[PDB]
Amino acid sequence: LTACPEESPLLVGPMLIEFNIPVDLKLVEQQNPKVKLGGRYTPMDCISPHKVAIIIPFRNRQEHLKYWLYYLHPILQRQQLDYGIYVINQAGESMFNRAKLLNVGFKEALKDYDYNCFVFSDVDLIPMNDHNTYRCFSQPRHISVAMDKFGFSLPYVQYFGGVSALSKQQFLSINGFPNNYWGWGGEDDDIYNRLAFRGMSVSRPNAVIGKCRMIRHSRDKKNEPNPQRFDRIAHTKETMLSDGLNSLTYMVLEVQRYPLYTKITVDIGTPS
Amino acid sequence: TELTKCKVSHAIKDIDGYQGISLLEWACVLFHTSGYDTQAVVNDNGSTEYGLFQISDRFWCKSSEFPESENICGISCDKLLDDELDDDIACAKKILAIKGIDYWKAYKPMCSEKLEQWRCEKP
Ligand SMILES: CC(=O)N[C@@H]1[C@@H](O)[C@H](O)[C@@H](CO)O[C@H]1O
Ligand SMILES: [Ca+2]
Repeated sequence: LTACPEESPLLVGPMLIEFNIPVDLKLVEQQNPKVKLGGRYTPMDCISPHKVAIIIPFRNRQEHLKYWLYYLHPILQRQQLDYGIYVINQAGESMFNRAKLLNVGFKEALKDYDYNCFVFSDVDLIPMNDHNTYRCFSQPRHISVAMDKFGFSLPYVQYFGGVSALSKQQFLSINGFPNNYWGWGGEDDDIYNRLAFRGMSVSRPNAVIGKCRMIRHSRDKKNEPNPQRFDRIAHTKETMLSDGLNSLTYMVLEVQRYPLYTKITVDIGTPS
Repeated sequence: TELTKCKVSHAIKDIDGYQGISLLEWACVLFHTSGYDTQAVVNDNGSTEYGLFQISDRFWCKSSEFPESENICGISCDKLLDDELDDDIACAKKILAIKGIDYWKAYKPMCSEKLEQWRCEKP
């Protein structure tokens, strides 16, 4: 009935994150009885001003998804967020397009509820401290600041990949993310460039609070490094006007509401 | 092996200043070029780039797939996939002298500003 406190009293701080034991969603659902169809949750204890759509780009990584759900659902409930989990599944065989799938997630999530914050997260990143809140701030937020892959450090100050959070306004302000980055690399840098061109700065928790684990995996022959990525990021200032939310097109092939999440399989076309 | 910035910086000391490129600039280039992975392999446009420096077999090193490239560096491309950086560095110097820094496409867009973060204070 009343607003949730600024900081949740349920936080535990650091957590052990391991990808050795096998996960069972049925057990996951059992442990998280408060999560509703489609992976929706809303605090019944207080009112959260954080209406968060968590968007996960995805293709053929059901096992990573299992761990993601096993670790995040309890964390997100502790953080007292009014959230929804959206897996944006790329149908087909073209190179993976992370940013386009995040754009899709943004539009589809809005059909479900009036979310005011969007967390974009790779399916293989898990936060090691629940103090790293999965929500939005006065400035665009970069959440995966100290990934084990980078030695629990931020690899470069312009890094905005992994997990990030933008309020609806911040996202609308940069015309969303690019749709033309096919294959691996650079799209997160393009997004970084967009935020800077729109007068915004990147906010981040410190290196201790932002520790994260990445489930490593074998190279994806379907996500080869994008040869045009270096040329593309040098032109964001001009291309963010013509490539983004305003030019997004795709076809929804299926919407599945599972107990722990919503999965939208989409046909996003091919490299033009 | 995925080296750390400081490990790479220390390994490439003797390239510092060559053709005007600093170690700060190189640490930055190498991170965005290979992610400091001495075993990185990227194959595209009919050629394959190798190691930390992503040296191409199109002109610089000799590979099985393209056995008659100019092999300007006079080295088998597989010598660019280990943790002994001396020959990688020697080849990169040749590229710097012949083609110049723009062989590395990461340099201009990612390493034209905010260079101080790339320093390794570790002796
Ligand atoms: C232009 C480019 O390749 N940028 C990549 C970026 O996409 C990636 O998220 C980051 C961490 O792996 O490393 C950068 O070098
Ligand atoms: Ca070598």
